[PDB]
Amino acid sequence: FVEPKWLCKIMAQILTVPKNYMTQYFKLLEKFQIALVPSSLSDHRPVIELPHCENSEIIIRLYEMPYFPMGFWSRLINRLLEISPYMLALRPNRMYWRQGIYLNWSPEAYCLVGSEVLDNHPESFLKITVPSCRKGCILLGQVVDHIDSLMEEWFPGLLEIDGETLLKKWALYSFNDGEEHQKILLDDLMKKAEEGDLLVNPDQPRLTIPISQIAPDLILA
Amino acid sequence: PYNRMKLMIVGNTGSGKTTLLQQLMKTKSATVGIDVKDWPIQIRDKRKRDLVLNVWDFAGREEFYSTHPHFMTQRALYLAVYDLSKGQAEVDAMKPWLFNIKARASSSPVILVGTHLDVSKACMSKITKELLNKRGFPAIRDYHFVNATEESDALAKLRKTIINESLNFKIRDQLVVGQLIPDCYVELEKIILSERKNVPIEFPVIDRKRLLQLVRENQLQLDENELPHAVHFLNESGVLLHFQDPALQLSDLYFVEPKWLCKIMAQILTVPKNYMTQYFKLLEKFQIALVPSSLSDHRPVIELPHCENSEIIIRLYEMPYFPMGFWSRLINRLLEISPYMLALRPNRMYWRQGIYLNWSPEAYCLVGSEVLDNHPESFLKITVPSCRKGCILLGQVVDHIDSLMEEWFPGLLEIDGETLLKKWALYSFNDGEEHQKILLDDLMKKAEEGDLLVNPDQPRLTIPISQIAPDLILADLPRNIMLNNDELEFEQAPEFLLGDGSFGSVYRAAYEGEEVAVKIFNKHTSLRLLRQELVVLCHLHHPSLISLLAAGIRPRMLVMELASKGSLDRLLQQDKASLTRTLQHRIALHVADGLRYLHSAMIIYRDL
Ligand SMILES: Nc1nc2c(ncn2[C@@H]2O[C@H](COP(=O)(O)OP(=O)(O)O)[C@@H](O)[C@H]2O)c(=O)[nH]1
Repeated sequence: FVEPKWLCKIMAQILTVPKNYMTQYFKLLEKFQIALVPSSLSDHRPVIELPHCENSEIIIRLYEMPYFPMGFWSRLINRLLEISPYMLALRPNRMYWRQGIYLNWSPEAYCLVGSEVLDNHPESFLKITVPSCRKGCILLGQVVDHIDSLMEEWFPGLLEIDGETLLKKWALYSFNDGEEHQKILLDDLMKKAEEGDLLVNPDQPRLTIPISQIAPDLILA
Repeated sequence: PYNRMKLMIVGNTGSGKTTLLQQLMKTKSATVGIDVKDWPIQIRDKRKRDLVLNVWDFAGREEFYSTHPHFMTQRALYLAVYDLSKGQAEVDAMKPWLFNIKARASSSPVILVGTHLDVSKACMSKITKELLNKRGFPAIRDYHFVNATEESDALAKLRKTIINESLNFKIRDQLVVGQLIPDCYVELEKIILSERKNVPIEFPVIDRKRLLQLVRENQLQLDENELPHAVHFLNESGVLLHFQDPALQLSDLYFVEPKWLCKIMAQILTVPKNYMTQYFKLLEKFQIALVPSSLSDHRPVIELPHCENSEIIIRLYEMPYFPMGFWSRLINRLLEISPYMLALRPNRMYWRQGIYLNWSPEAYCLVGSEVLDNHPESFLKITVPSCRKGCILLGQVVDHIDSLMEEWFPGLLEIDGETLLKKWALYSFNDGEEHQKILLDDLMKKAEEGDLLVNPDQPRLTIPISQIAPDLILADLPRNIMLNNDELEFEQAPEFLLGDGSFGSVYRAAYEGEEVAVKIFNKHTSLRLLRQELVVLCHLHHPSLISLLAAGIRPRMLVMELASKGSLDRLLQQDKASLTRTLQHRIALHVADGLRYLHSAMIIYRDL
């Protein structure tokens, strides 16, 4: 491509609305993240009543950052496009919006990525919900690796240590027996440094939770 | 004589309703709720029949549309105001309202009223007299071009027409305006009207005990067993509202002054610490609770697991418009009450016009509005996988939808016959690879039950009717219950091989090498009730309960295991000596075991 302003203008033409190169046109349209148009996806979360409540049957992980990068969600949706299967096949149900994917195989083999806003926090979050079973653990591993790879490949400045690091990966655990709520949030690096043992324990050490059912990507589960 | 009838003032937003009403009653701000009132008409003719219309100024704004079909009854006259100013398009903008009057109250008059005559376009009578007269619409009986904000000869003629057209109602020659009632009913109505004044304004509700104290405190001779009939009749006339249903905890509270209830209920759609739980219960009864309205109206992208026309089952439902609160009641009805198995909670992705329950990649169910090209009508496409679990879901959904239509919107099924509701079934002779599913009306396929296949002009191709409409052929149930007509030796009706007790049409025959009793369901009735019976009896499976061997479509019959000695009634009436003490105890034990199993599954056998 010589005279690049023509390529860029032509590519941005369809976002406001050579018969030989039609297939190449579409290929580089996907390379620009235009193809299903990832932009103009109604921006409105549709109500989703998940099958599993109870804090001891789901695994949550957040991803905090001051804002979502420009083309963040588009590249992520494109990257997560059926490239994260529970098994090693079956195509899962998918309910996309502008900031989520929600692949769903079964009531115990689902995966919901999607922006979630919290009270008294101007920052942005990327809550990931996943069932606590084996198939759930597989999905969580793939998704975290995919997200981390994308960050390291496209947005390196969000990981450069100065050190708040501008990107703090949380892990929501609940010592509260699963019945009660308000999941205590623990920075991931601190839990990584807690690999010396195989359990997490509060001020009252009669309670305990295995780090597998909190962050099964660290312990090889 | 009961001189009282409901006047309902329908219309679109912004179009003059409360101002027309203020000038109709000579009683010299957006409506919230339905704003009930009542004006008495002292007719000065020789027949001085002093009648009292109670008006219902329906709110035009869309967010309230979920609660309106609860307050549309048959014994009522309708107005329909439509703002002449934006002529030639405001008439085509009120066809949804008229279609809804047609669905709910199919035999009630409608008096079209055109406001805003001061500004401008009076040739809107052309489209009113051509397209709006008889083509699926609720029998319009007058049309006026009136002004508001001032009384004149226009409003005078309009008021006299409302009066006249009211008195000559005559549903099947009944003359609603002058029927007879027990005197105790009108006495009860007068004491309620007096109680309207002596009650706290912050809470006008009255207690059933307070009502009992009131009816006793005066000479009203209404017995305790008579009160339900009386209070329900006053409900129909729009004096007081009440809900005798025991599913709610409201039957002790009798809503007097209904305009307060309606306004309070519609309060939350724009945004007494004891009755909070009852408040929420009747909030769901009005379809307000998760608020089914304001659900973003935008279908979210859904990439289903299964493409290929030979692996999914589609059914449409065509109608000119969706009724007012249609999708709300449907979502509420489909709320986890249709499980694939007989347990597991499924994934759900609601929007304003869909549900999409989803268990597994082969056990999903997607209901939702789907619009087609070159078709101004509305559709209700249902997608479902072709497997067994899919078939179960499709049966439940169709039965739920059909029940809702017959219960709430009867006018959408009344045969004249286009019927205003044409259920399609999308089949594809094209081997599944190719596309453009040929659509076949369901009644025609029902008439094609003589065979068990569908065949095109080129009969080398064929498709079994199971993989098209598994609710007609008995395949939606679990456990294939086909009859295998070869084994049967049934004799149609010789006045012989009869069950002997004439309980139904049950005969006697031999099937699978054993004697069996065959109940012949075949009659003028449809296959709904047959499916209802078949489901209940297909998964109970207890030794005390009678077990079903098979069922069959041609002709409609169901094959039950034969009881050798017949009913217990005949045995005790004619063979009393045969009952030993041990035998009596065994009969009692078996019946008790049946009741125990039935109550385990939360079923009440009632009459035993
Ligand atoms: N000038 C004029 N204004 C009218 C006429 N009919 C209605 N309006 C206007 O309509 C408004 C009333 O709207 P309203 O019926 O209360 O809305 P609704 O409660 O949603 O039905 C008033 O502000 C009137 O000015 C008319 O014939 N002439």
